[PDB]
Amino acid sequence: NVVVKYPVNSELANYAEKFWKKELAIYNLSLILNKMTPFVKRRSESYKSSLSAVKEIFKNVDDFQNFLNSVLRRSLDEYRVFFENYERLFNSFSSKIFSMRTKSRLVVGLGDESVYETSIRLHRNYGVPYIPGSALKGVAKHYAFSILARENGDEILRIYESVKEDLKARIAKRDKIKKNDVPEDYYLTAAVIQELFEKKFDELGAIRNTRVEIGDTVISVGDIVKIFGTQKEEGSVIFFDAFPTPEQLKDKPNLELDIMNPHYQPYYQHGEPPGDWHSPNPIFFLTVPAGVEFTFAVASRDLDDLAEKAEKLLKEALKKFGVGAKTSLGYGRFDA
Amino acid sequence: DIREIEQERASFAFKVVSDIKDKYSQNKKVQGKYSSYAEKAPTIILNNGLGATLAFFLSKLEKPIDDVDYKSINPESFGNAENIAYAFLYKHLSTWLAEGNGKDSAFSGLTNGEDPLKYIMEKTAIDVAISTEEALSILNWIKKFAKAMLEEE
Amino acid sequence: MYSATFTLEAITPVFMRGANQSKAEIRAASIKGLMRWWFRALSGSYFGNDVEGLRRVEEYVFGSTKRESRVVVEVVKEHVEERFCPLPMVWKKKKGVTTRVSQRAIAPGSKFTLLLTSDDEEVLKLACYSLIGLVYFGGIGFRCSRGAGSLKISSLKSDVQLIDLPKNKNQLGQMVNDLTVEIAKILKKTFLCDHENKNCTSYSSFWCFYLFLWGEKAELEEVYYRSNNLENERLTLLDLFEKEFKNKNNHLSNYGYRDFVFGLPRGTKKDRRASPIKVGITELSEKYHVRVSVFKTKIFKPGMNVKWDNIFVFLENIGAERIYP
Amino acid sequence: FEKAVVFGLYSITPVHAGSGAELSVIALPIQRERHTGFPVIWGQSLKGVLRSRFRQLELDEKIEVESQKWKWKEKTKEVLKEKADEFIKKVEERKRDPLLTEIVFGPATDGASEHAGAVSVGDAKILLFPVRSAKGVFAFVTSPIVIQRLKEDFELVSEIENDIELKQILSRFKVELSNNETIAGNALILNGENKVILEDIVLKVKSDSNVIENLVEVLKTLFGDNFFGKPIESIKERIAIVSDDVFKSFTRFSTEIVARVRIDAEKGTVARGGLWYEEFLPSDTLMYSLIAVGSPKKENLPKEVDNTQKIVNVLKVTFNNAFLQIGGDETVGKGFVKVRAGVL
Amino acid sequence: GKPIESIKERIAIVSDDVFKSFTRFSTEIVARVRIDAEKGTVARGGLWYEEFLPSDTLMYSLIAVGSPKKENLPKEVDNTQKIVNVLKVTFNNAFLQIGGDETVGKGFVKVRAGVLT
Repeated sequence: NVVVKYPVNSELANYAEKFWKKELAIYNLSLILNKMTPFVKRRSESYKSSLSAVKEIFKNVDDFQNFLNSVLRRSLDEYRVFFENYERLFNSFSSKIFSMRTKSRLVVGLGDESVYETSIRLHRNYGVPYIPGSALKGVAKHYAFSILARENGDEILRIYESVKEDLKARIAKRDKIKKNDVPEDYYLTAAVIQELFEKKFDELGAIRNTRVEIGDTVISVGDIVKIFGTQKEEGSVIFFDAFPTPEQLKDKPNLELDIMNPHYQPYYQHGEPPGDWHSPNPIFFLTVPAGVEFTFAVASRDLDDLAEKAEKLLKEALKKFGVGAKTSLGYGRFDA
Repeated sequence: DIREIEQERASFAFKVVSDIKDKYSQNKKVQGKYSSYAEKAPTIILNNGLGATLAFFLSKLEKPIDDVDYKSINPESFGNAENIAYAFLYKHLSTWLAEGNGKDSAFSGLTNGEDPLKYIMEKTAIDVAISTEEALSILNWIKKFAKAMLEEE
Repeated sequence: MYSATFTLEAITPVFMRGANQSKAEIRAASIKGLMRWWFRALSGSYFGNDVEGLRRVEEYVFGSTKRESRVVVEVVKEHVEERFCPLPMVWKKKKGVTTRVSQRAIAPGSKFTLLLTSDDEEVLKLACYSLIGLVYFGGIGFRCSRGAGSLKISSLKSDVQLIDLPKNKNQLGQMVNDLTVEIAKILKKTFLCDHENKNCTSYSSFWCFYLFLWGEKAELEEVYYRSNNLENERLTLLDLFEKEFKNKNNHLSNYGYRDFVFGLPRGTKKDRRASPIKVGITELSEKYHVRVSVFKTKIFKPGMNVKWDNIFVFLENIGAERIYP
Repeated sequence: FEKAVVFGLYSITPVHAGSGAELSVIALPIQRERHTGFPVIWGQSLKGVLRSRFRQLELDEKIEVESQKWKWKEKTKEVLKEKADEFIKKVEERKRDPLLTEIVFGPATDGASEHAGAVSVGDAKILLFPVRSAKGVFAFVTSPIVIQRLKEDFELVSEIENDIELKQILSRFKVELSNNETIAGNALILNGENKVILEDIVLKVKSDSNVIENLVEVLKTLFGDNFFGKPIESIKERIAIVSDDVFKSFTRFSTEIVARVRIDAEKGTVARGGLWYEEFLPSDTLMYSLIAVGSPKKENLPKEVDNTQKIVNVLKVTFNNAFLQIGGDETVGKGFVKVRAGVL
Repeated sequence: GKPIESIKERIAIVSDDVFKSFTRFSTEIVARVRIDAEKGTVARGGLWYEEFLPSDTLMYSLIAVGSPKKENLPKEVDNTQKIVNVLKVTFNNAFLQIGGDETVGKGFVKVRAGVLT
């Protein structure tokens, strides 16, 4: 058997114990996940507070997922009225609203410092997954950077050899010596483009005439820098957060589990040789399953054409680049 | 004469950070891991509470709960660098919350009679909120001193 | 940002499970880790004991905790069909019957693509070569070492040129030396690391790699384990291979198949050592043959060593034909 | 100070009322009263957004005064024909604020010493603090200090409006709760137990129906029958009153702590020290602030804004059921509130 | 506006030096700013900070009133005692605005007069 201990104060310890055994209903997922952490103890003489460890206290993984979704499903009415209010907020500004479904799995906020050694962007009030608008703006900006680098790599390097040499020197100082390694590749092109868009925004006037193709329409560099704003000018497009539509929150689960099984972890960390040893230790992280529908909205402040251009570019970014964690493994991809 | 609690906070943080720097000067990994853990600890306390953070420190230490007396922990008796850093952080936090900067100092400690983990176990929420404020303040001081004088990674 | 599309198709059931053990599905992370292992093994011959250089080039290609991977792998379309198929070398403990155990797995066929993208042509070629070597010389998922999860490529659409598709056993065997030479040349040109340091690989690599062939079939329905009884006359290629493996006469050993010449979980010692022999199934010109891939290494596992001749004498006993080398 | 209007702020999205004058454990704190710690929005910050929003409506000719459009170009021309084009050029070059804004909020920084503004925007105090609960997902939490400060606010508007009838609405509230006690609706109390759980604590429930009903009626009078999108009766059972220090602990701990990073495309990870923490006011929080209106001190005022009453209705008709941005992080969808213009 | 016994429990007597430290440093300091409307950011050089007395601060004055110097005055304001009742009635429980930050809602203070025993 197993022993479960709670590091919370008295009284609330017993109440949380009752909550986890499904004796008493729980309506807020964030609260039960964060402030009522169970410290499940395995045959080892320790209390592991990991998601893998707390999975054990259930019958199986499916019971865990069903319990989490049931806790989420109780708050459906309050979340529905909140979503109605949020949609009303969208209609006030002349914003563009589009909806995309999770083509693959999505996980945002995997890196926040939690006791579980992993986390997930859950709303503080209703405990639902959502994508912060900062993440949307960042992924849109980085996809614009990547498209610019791929389309006009060497050209801007010729135009801006001074700052690219400065960046190469900076990399050389940080990375051992590497005095003149400086591979003039897409990585360095993206780096110098970001440096232009972050600290040398004034120099972008020369390249403002250039246009990059996104989707079907073309977008100027000056249009992009006006969209995302600089250190001296505020952005002209508002990036709202993304929330799942509450209609599907009752039929299909909005949350599910995923597995991390790092074999050869000592090889990666302590430098041990690879091979058929170093018994892997698996831990789990929560993530919204594929097919979950989300609602996105972007509102301009000067020109609505800027809003529609930002909407198209963000749609392309979510289609190709993706948002959230594991964007290099196909996670966080959307489709129409 | 009176002494402000901020002075005791700074003195304790400097003492512990200088102690870890001097004892493990050769161990770059220990210093880097301790700095990262000190910078990441306040967020964990805010998200999951002080008691959960204190227990999670002991979870990595492999020591069991309900036998948690900080005076009975030898933080150097752990082979792994991560275990060393976690033991140092837990010992510093518990020492601050139990004794402060000493009896003669201005801050004699909040709990003052037992381990702060037990304090959180069997005391009211106002006291644990006071302890959480104290822990956040001392953690900020320790994080500042570690980011200043301890080697990062 | 070059691209490479691979339209895979499993000739044998695939046991690839996510967090939920019962539910099985294609996982990009699992296959990416498998490609990492296959790149380490295939390029291990070019590195030998040069662990640090191999780690450096691996962190370059597949990223690390200080740099994002420049290769992005995503599964796009999955025409899967969940079904029930039995484990290769695991039988139930039923009283008297003791039949096989059939967990949920992806059905044979189920053509699903797998998309490769990278900003560098050389790194894309390296990733493609590692993935094609993994597909040809082994399977993916649970119990892959005992004939499960093997696939073959149904279509290919890539920009960077790759090795040609083998048409028979000779081409398949030559493909080993081919891929080794191409990866060696690419690594020497780009990374310019150590040039084939003379030392046997301490891990499973291509420094000492041998390819074996055994049996042939024409109908896929009579390939995987079908009969649940040894005495049955409808034993398939996998079933016949398992029956030959069970016969202690073929392999010369004190404990026979139960010794430590195979995967560690056999006997008192649990450990985590896998079977050096990687049993697989390959289809050549619409003819299916059992692939027996064996990786020879200097040390079996820290603490003990085993005699490798038991595997080779077993292969010679049941008439396994060594195509490579 | 003739008439006073109460403005209710309800945060649809987290609001970062920036302080920028201190450093804490979780960086980028919010502006709070020093001696109490309760999150407040100082009048200067709240006035700025109101003035800025007012400018756009006038410059785009969207302000409806007396159910009529306000053509500021002609209104300034009719009022100030002596320098109609001279003043227009000042506001064309953004050196001066338009005609209506200077009357209501005050003259632009260029013309500082011409006169004084007709509006005294008070500070926005915390009224309802959303706190997570086991049942009744989040409970609107209030403290005896808050309602006591609310009572003084009602005394101030009563003195300004010379209406004693509004000075006794909440005068029947006097509660002395211990730390472990609370006054909460049925939706928060656990079934079969006289206890409530508010995100970190188990509080015994103290039974007194009128206290919540009195407060519920006050908001109903203040902001009508629509509580920013839901009926008040639907939230009357979710309101909880906690002790003074319990409320202080909630506001100092339950505020949103958001981790943000900057990703450099050279490496693909977080840059060197490119991560920082930002503290936000939780969503679905209620903050109120009185908007005192005095006599407009500008010379030769139009007949439509001559008196305070004509100013008050224009303010109400233009800043009710509207959405504003408070604090920073405007472009990442933060700091958006729904404002309600209420009169006692 | 509140019972005095409700606030007696929160009254602390500290030494003179300790009280001096509270008066010097615990006063509110607010970093006001102005923003350029066109650029949307803080205007160049437009940043200034102020110091405020904290709310719920109790201060007492002392008004000394003599006989009205100006003659030809009505009987209801004859002596100082007549004058005192005018001030007491019109100022007891009244809200003023001392100092000037009125447009940003700063300076309001409750006033309660009253003669001694």
